[PDB]
Amino acid sequence: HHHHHHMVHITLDRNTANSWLIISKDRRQVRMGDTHQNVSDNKERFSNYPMVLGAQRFSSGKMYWEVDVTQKEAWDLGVCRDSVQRKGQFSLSPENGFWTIWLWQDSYEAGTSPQTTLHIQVPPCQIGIFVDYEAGVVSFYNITDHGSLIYTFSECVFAGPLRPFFNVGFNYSGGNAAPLKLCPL
Ligand SMILES: CNC(=O)c1ccc(S(N)(=O)=O)cc1
Repeated sequence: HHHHHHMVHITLDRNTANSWLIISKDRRQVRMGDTHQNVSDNKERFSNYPMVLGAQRFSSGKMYWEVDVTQKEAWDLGVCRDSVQRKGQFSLSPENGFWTIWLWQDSYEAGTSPQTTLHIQVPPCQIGIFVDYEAGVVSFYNITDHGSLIYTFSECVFAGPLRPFFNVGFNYSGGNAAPLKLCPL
């Protein structure tokens, strides 16, 4: 892919974070804390899952960013509507306003309804995410494997402004404490 030149500087929005997340000073890294993090509750925070949004909102154009997932066992990445549900249980699907992939139990899957099996030969340490708003496309690239395509959502019905979306995952196993990091341009 030649999407690198639509690179955007993404930062995390503290106010949307689950109350157990720890966002770095530079707002470029997030990890699961071992407790509640001593913040007030608000209507933006994801309550049920270790999720956070980017601060940036996109309503046009082409955008590209990269995320480091080194040594994590579980995570979700992609984009979502600004108006997605924050409280209670929900599935990651385009019907609910999410365009995402994930790692879970040693398999990679795209967040379609129902979920789609991904075929990745080289486990990624960094993921590239490309959004073309006008085309209705969200694509995922394996930066560890020379940028190889992972998955393309096409004919997307965004139906609103988009935000970068992150889930660091739970750490029941003790093997999933590592952060998500936004990689430098
Ligand atoms: C409301 N959150 C929880 O009940 C919760 C919070 C943290 C964990 S972990 N991943 O073991 O650190 C599990 C569950």
